[PDB]
Amino acid sequence: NLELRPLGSTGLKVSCVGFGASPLGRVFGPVSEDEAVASVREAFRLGINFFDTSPYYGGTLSEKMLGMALKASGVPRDQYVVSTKCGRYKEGFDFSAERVTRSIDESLERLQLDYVDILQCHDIEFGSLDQIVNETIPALLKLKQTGKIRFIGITGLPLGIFTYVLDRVPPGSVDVVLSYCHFSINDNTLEDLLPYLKSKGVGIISASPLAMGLLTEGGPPEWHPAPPELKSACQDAAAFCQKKGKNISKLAMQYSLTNKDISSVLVGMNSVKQVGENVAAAIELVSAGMDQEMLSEVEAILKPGKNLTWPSGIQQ
Ligand SMILES: NC(=O)c1ccc[n+]([C@@H]2O[C@H](COP(=O)([O-])OP(=O)(O)OC[C@H]3O[C@@H](n4cnc5c(N)ncnc54)[C@H](O)[C@@H]3O)[C@@H](O)[C@H]2O)c1
Repeated sequence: NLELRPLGSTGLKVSCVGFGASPLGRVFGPVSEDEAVASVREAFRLGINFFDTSPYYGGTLSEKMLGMALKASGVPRDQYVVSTKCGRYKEGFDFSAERVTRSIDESLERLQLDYVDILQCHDIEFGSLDQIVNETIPALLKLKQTGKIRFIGITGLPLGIFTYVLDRVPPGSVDVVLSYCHFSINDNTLEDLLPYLKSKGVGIISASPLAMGLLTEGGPPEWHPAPPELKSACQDAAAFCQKKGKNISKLAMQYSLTNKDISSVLVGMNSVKQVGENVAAAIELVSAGMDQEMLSEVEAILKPGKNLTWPSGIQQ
């Protein structure tokens, strides 16, 4: 019953909830292996057909667990969409043509796949954007000829990296854009970029619907780089939801799915419960709507931290 959305000009249809395999790359051994197979089986059972990973996640382990889980699924390969990344690894950054040419082979080995649907540059704000335009993207175009990848993407936090690159590449070079932390209750600045991206036929994928933990009752992690004004606004709104006996994670996830110009919202999932929670929240949004009274009250509490971002990347 999960809704599928068109992905730009790719001709692909992805589920509005995407499976982010970032948390699959933890620990090691039978435990995390049977949890990876279990969650992906649940994802397929509930209608999820979009899986995103990166060799950075788990130090290439998340790619391994995802590939084993997708292999154990028994689902035809052309009936789900796989996305992996390149350029960012546990040893650092390398967006060179040589690195990204070797990476797709290393990733496909770990994923046990013959191809990935999308290969995306991972956090280009840590590299020279001119290298991305003139070297990395022309390299991935050649990989697209080999059939090992079918669509090209770029990812990162600051929205400006999308306009900079897409202004300077030949039309059609980039097929997909992956942004994060910019379409949630506290930050919806990705809306400004949608008309720009649709004008070029680029698919739009959002991520971090909970602002990487800011919109959870447990709270943000200790390493979270949000300004203290945003973290205070988010924790007060989570307590407000807690006092009223509701879950701010559900409201934040439902909000991120209200704009169908975003083809899919990737959310990290490592448990069957997490998959069913987000899929049911998406289904509940379509069948029962959204709690407008709760959203209006949470949005007012988050006004002090509205659209507040943080520094990301290097300097150019
Ligand atoms: N964060 C980055 O640096 C980055 C950059 C580029 C791409 N991405 C892609 O985007 C995907 C999503 O990123 P995120 O995981 O950081 O999003 P997020 O932090 O907003 O929320 C998801 C996280 O909270 C927990 N959670 C999941 N479902 C929940 C529920 N129903 N109730 C309560 N808690 C729940 C999980 O630990 C998960 O990691 C990643 O998996 C990755 O594939 C991430």
